[PDB]
Amino acid sequence: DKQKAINYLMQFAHKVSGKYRGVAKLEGNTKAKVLQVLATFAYADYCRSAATPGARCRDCHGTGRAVDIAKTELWGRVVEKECGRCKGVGYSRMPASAAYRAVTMLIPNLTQPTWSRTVKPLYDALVVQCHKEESIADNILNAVT
Ligand SMILES: [Br-]
Ligand SMILES: [Cl-]
Ligand SMILES: [Zn+2]
Repeated sequence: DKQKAINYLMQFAHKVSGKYRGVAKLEGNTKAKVLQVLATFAYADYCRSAATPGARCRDCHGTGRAVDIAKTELWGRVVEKECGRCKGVGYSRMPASAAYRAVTMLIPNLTQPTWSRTVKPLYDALVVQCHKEESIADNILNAVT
């Protein structure tokens, strides 16, 4: 069930919600609903971009990152750098306005520039979180062992 995936993304949203002031201070019920909406639109945004030619950078597949070979070897652990191809952008940011409208149903006083600064970053963190997940699983499935 994809609800399981959206809910898992929602659990993550709740964990990092403290970093975003637009959500960190909401009443419990409202916060839960807002995170549910962000998780639901972010996931749909991820899915669409992955199945749509050109919607994701073809080098990083949405993460906007690449492995720094030298540093990974130096530090004995995976060290990442920006993906040059998309300059770290990874996916289109246009789908976010639909999510903004949905969130305004819950926080009616929220303006777009305020959402942009205090809530949207959480939305984007959830979208890239999905790309990163896919990438890690990819690395795992195709590891020359
Ligand atoms: Br998920
Ligand atoms: Cl937006
Ligand atoms: Zn890229």
